[PDB]
Amino acid sequence: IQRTPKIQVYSRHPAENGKSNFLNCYVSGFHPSDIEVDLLKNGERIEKVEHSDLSFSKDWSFYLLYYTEFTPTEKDEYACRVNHVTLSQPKIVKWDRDM
Amino acid sequence: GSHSMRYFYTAMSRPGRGEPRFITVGYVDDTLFVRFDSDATSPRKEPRAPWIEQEGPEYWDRETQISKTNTQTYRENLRTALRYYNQSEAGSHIIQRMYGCDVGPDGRLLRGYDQDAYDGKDYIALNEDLSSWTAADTAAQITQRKWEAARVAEQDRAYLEGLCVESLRRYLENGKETLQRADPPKTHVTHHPISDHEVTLRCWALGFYPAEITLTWQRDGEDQTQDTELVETRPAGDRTFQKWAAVVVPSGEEQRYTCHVQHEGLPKPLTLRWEP
Amino acid sequence: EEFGAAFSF
Repeated sequence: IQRTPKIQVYSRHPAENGKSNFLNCYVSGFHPSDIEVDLLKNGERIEKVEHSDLSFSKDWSFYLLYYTEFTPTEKDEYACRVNHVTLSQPKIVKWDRDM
Repeated sequence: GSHSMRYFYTAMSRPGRGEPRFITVGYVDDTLFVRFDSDATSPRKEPRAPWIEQEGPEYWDRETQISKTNTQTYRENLRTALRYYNQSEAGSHIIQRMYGCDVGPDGRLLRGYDQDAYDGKDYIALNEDLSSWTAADTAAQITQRKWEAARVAEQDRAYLEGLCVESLRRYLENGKETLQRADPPKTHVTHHPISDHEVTLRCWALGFYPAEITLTWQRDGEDQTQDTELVETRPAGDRTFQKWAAVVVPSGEEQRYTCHVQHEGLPKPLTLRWEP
Repeated sequence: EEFGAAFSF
């Protein structure tokens, strides 16, 4: 009885190049609770990412928000990388400022 | 008017990596207010919202002791569960619990909850009568028999009708600036052509509280439920939530589409269209 | 505030 995480990558505020913001990775719908989440800046691990306290929805499936301060630009690429027992390999979801 | 308080337990066994981890979080509506983690350096109930900080030392000690005591209880429940399902001690398993109360405008009990899951599946639930139980399988029937014998339902009922609603009413007063404030969504429609003859219309709702919202696209006044892409409501990280709905529409047909927004922060439902 | 009584499975 295992459920694969849904993954959303997005900012707290609409994205503006050069303006400070928060980058979020929200992982939800998953079971069991152990999960590895990294925020990436040009392929590389952002240090001291924070996350919310483990919670779950009415269907018992878990959810977590991982986040870090960031200043988006035109050329800097952002992504969330997630591993879980339901995935053969870590799944990378790239930040799209329109999603 | 209407409000909820919920506590959420997760108890996870991890053979070879110490004793089961026990985590509790408490919410009023969609606002997290307390946390406990048995893996913390010095495990205690900790404030997660400013209005719970008003509670005195006696409160924090009592709450911490309940969490410490329940860490043990839920560790035993995991051992018992193994026996009920004929499982080995080498696997990792999870028990979850959600319990609490809803109150209406007058602050009286609307309904109480106390339910458990095992490995992500319904195990046992206190019924809405706060008097009987529903067991999901023959294992949980064993638990039911034990709880029926010890009159557990009656004890849950006294909590759910007393302390649960009283403390929630106190929290609602102390945090009224936030708990009793609805923030309406900021809304707009975006337009992304995908090809010469198809375009994506995306209807946004940002900065709203509480989480509950409805976003629907209509074509010629008809709900496009099957053709709408809806993302799960997601937290912004500042207490508020975000959501979007999208449809792929024929080029030249954008104005036949209206986005509809319902949220308790709004006086009336909103209708939006692509504003070229 | 939590319920102080929790019961064994």
